[PDB]
Amino acid sequence: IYGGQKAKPGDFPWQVLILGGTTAAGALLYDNWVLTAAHAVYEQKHDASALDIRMGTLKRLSPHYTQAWSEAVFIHEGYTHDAGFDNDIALIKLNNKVVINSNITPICLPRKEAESFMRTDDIGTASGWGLTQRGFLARNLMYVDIPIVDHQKCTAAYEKPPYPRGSVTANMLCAGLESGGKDSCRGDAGGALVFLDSETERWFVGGIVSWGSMNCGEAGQYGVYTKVINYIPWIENIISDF
Amino acid sequence: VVEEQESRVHYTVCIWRNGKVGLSGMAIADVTLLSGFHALRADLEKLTSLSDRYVSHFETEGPHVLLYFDSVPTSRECVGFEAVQEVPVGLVQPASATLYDYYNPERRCSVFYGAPSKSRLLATLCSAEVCQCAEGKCPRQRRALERGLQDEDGYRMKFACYYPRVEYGFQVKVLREDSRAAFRLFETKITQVLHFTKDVKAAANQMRNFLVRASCRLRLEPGKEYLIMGLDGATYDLEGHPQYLLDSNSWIEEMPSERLCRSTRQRAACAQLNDFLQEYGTQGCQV
Amino acid sequence: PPDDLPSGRVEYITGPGVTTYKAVIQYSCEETFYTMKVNDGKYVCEADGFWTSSKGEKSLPVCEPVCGLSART
Amino acid sequence: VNFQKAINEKLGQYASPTAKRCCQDGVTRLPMMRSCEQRAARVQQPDCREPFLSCCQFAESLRKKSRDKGQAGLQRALEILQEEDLIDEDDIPVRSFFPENWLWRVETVDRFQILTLWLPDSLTTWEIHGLSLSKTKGLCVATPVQLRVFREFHLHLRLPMSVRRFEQLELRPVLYNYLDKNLTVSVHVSPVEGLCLAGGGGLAQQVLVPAGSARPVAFSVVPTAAAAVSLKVVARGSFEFPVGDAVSKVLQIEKEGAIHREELVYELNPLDHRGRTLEIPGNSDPNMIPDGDFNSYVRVTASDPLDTLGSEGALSPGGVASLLRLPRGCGEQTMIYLAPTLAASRYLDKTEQWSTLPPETKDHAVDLIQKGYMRIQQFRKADGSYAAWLSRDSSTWLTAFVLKVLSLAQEQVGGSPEKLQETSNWLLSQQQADGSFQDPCPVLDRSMQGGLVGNDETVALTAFVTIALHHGLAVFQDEGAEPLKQRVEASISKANSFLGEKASAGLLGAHAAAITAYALSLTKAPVDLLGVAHNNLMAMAQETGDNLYWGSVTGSQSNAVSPTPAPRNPSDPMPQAPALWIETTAYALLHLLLHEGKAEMADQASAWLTRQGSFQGGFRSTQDTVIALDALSAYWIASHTTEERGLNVTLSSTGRNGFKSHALQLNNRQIRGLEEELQFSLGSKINVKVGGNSKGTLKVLRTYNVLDMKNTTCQDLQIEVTVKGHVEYTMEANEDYEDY
Ligand SMILES: *[C@@H]1O[C@H](CO)[C@@H](O[C@@H]2O[C@H](CO)[C@@H](O[C@@H]3O[C@H](CO)[C@@H](O)[C@H](O)[C@@H]3O)[C@H](O)[C@H]2NC(C)=O)[C@H](O)[C@H]1NC(C)=O
Ligand SMILES: *[C@@H]1O[C@H](CO)[C@@H](O[C@@H]2O[C@H](CO)[C@@H](O[C@@H]3O[C@H](CO)[C@@H](O)[C@H](O)[C@@H]3O)[C@H](O)[C@H]2NC(C)=O)[C@H](O)[C@H]1NC(C)=O
Repeated sequence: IYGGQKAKPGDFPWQVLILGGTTAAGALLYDNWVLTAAHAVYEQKHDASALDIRMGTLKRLSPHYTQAWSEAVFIHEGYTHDAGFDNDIALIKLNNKVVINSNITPICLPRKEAESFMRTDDIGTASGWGLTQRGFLARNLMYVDIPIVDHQKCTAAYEKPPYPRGSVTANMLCAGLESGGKDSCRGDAGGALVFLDSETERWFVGGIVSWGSMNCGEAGQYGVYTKVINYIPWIENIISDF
Repeated sequence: VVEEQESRVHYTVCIWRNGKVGLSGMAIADVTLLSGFHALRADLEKLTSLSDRYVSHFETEGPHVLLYFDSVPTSRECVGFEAVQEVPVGLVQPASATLYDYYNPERRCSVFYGAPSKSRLLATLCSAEVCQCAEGKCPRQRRALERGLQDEDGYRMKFACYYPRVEYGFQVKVLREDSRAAFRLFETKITQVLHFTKDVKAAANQMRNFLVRASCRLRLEPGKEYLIMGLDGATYDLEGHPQYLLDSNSWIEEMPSERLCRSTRQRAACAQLNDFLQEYGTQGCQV
Repeated sequence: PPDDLPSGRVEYITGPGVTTYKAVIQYSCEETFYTMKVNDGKYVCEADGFWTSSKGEKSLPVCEPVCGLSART
Repeated sequence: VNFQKAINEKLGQYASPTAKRCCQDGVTRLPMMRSCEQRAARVQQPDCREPFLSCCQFAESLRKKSRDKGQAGLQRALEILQEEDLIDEDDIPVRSFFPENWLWRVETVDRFQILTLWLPDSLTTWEIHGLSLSKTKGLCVATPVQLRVFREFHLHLRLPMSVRRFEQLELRPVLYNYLDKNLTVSVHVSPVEGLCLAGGGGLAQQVLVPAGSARPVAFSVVPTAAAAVSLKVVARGSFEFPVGDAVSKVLQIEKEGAIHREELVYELNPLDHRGRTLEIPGNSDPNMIPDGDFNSYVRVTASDPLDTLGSEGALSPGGVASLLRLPRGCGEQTMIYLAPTLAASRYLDKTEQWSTLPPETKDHAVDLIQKGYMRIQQFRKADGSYAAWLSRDSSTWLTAFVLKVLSLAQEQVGGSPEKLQETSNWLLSQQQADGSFQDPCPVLDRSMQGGLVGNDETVALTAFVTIALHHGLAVFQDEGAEPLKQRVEASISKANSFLGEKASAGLLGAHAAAITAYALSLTKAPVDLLGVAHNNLMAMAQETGDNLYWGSVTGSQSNAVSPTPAPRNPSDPMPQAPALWIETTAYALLHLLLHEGKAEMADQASAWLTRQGSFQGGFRSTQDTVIALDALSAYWIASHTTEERGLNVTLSSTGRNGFKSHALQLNNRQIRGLEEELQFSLGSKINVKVGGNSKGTLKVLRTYNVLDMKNTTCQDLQIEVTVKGHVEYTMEANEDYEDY
């Protein structure tokens, strides 16, 4: 997380750290599934237990953590690992059920009526261990509170100058300040863009950290997140059948 | 080769000498690598070719890494190198490493080392049907008074006297579990003796050692009392008593508690167990 | 004895450790972090020797994780 | 890119190639994470340390500042990658391995001839050359003809070198398709016992292999056997395509524990009634792993000289180097191909016993000596000295050992007497004013536990050089008789004066006194020094039973009893002495043969050496082996007789395969080795009944796997091995922790 502050115990009990060929993050679903980005996990996708999955801790360098082992990795078939992040979503199945406790609770899947909380300019939260404002990976968990950006306003800010055409798509949502300074960065991919359901006082993930400007937090550039609600039947079909 | 996602680890070998006896002299560090791994040749040359003299020579013939040290220091001196697994091997067993004075091989030191904790190398890689084949040599795991799908009436007597025909039958209480190289050791105390062959003067309050391979999924928790019967092994412990290996020809079953045995469902089954123990413990297999 | 519940506890309503006919036990998943499904966990010892729920089922309840629950103010 | 420019810019600050090399070593990242200043303190030249430290500090600072920044892209994930390495300005590595030259031959061709040949596999096309030699028409060079070998479809199987049983193994045969068409292949592993395999072996798996591509196939297997299994992967193309290939390889599967070796030797003496019947208790080690079905191997011999130096001993095709069973990478170890082979030839030459062995042994002997000469000459320095390792400092001790051995071997290997004359001249330049020789980096130290190390080392080194210089006198002819031979003889006399006063002054160690006695006996020292050195050595002798040896005092356990070599019993095994004792008594035995000849002290000493040898060949290590075999060969020449002495021995044991009993006829004429050793059960005791008119030797080897090490294994030396995963180690390498 770029330009944020350090989280305290219990703030993000669904945060998952994933280590393999890439440094990435994830969000726990139920007690045996991890929600993350497809581009971050496609590396070593056919090796089931290749990923080092660590959760329930606030420090990346910590020797004490809760270990989880992956039984299988599911990548969305719509994703194309050439260039672009269309349909950037992946589900990781954990071999053993996680011990839900004070520092480990899953994030809720978004309801179909939860878009009343994902409105433009409303505040959302992103969290993860990424490149900080000083230029190095975070030694402890960081987070930002950022507002959602209009889809038309986000599309206009991309495809130029260096970005390829069709980078923004209907499966995405955006967030970030107009002036920059609050954004995700390299290492936060798969992290959960969470929103507060004030009617139930519960948190749910609405976006998955995907891509953005190569220069993190640049003014006039916004972070792009994979929208979860489009894949709710796809998530339920994999969890129920596999 | 290409891709395949190879497994890589990093070694660290430290040597030092306590006391001034056997001072200096050329010593050889013999490291037996874990199964499937071979030491990376590139990093090994950095120990000898650089201006830093961390080793004088190295040989990589076989699964062994031979390191030539000119002298063994009093304070720790450590050498590290990468190792890469060519063919994936899971459930890896610990291996030995040995440091010895070349011209005085009586001064030596051998030690075991294992894979890093919470590493995927300790997890299995067997396919579903292969795992079922793998435990064909492993002891059967059952809770108290549990009936198998093929266990017809009189199954305990059939196991003891027909097949695999038990040679020793004990009733022990598990005291403590120790982890040895590729084996788990359970220190037990015998509470009742049913039959024995090689283990003469086996009695109550006598202590024995029961071992099982690390691959098998059986675990004997301390504080519980088990019925154990099988065939006597060939090894002995520190006091001279024989040791026992638990495999597919061994019958292990935790004995039911008083509260569970008088339950309506298990009362009939608990009677079969005690009737068998009195029958076999008194008259043996002379049916 | 009642079958232990994953991520849950069992409470004797009738009396300490009484498991005989018509005795009542109350299952409970670990509070806050878990919630119970299928049934509400009230079980009574039936005449056939099986613990039966209020609905008449002989199998255990299931505890389900409660998602969300952040410590932010 | 930016890292390469900055490092090369730092290298540009040093113009000298010495400074550049010291700087280039600094920027190279050590495998283990040692601190830069801590690492820089090791280099031995301060003029090299100053640029090494500056470049190492700049490289680490630059590498950590640039760390975590690389791999730019629109993605928000971060690839884990190791730290950038300097791309060397040294020469690039051109390929150096090529398939061996098959069809390298010469054939008698009359007018014309056709050769049926089987083509080795490869992807590179090769050309065949030819030379015709005719007595009447002369030489002719044939024009090259091309032969292109190619593969339509290739199966490649890899398996580990060593696998413990019950380890989960996923073997990955790779299907290589060179055809321009997509190919569907049916692959399967043939069923074989001892392997838990999918479908019990022979489970077909359909794999599509694209054109010009490779596809690994995953099979799961776990070995349950304890020996070795040959597994065969079969691949066959479906449809009407005849493509297909099969690979069969042997997978070595080992037992769970770690190998433990127990070697005990027993004296066979039927002359006394106490040795006619003896019992071997077997093994009952508490650390031995269960199962396994281990065996105990027994070697009974009454023909000790021929078994040690014959076709089954020092003159084996692989020589004693394969019997000693230690790595021989060092330079001194090269003489294990030379000094034992030379001693074996000396025994057979002086006893005229070559006719008994097969005649190919002489070819084995000259091959071993030429192999040692060819290897040891790689360590020769420009000035005639020898170094322990290549590009290492010269060792005075090793230079002496080479001269002592290569002086005898140069005639049969085609050596140069001029080079050995150059070698001895360098040794003479190392003699100090006192007459002692000095080594700036000796290979052996040995003299430990016992104090006064400088006195023992200088005397033992001086005596070792003089023994080497005396053997070097055999090289000289008429050319060096006046200029060089007079210098060497004067140098030996000057050093003998140093050894003479140190022997007369006394207080020398047992090892230093033994080599001094042989030095003053090989060289014809004056009778006063020759006698006092013998009397000084005999005062340190230890005698028990019919054995005579020289040992060392390992302090005292507070107030302890004095008679240390008191216990002895022919029914008990002979304790294996340390290497220092073997080398000391070997020099004393060599001194005894020259001073007194074949005597009762020579018999008692040599009988101890004969009963101190290891199971399958040598002694404790290389240095003690070459000197003990040199001493025993000299004794066996002196004590050789034509009598048919032998013994009768009967061994029996109740093993797991029933009661087995063997009755053996042993005598001096036999050659008994590996093929004659007996097999008994590891746990079962063995009963031996001996009878005859001569003494013998019985050795037992018990090797088994243990699940734990002894509690007294690591009293002095210590070794600790740890291993970490790559992701855990790399993040720990780039770690900035306990700070901010
Ligand atoms: C022989 O094997 C090759 C490699 O597996 C097969 O190539 C694959 O062919 C399919 C069909 O043409 C390609 O899918 C198509 O890709 C284009 C873009 O190139 C897209 O516009 C289409 O909608 C469709 O998705 C596929 O990409 C290609 N594989 C790769 C790696 O590019 C080939 O088809 C095989 N031959 C036969 C006769 O099936
Ligand atoms: C080791 O044992 C063998 C026999 O197991 C000994 O060979 C035996 O030697 C004796 C004396 O030389 C031979 O005695 C002869 O026996 C015949 C038959 O009774 C008799 O007619 C002769 O007058 C003479 O007494 C005996 O034949 C011979 N055994 C065999 C099978 O040839 C051998 O001497 C023993 N060696 C040692 C070193 O103890």
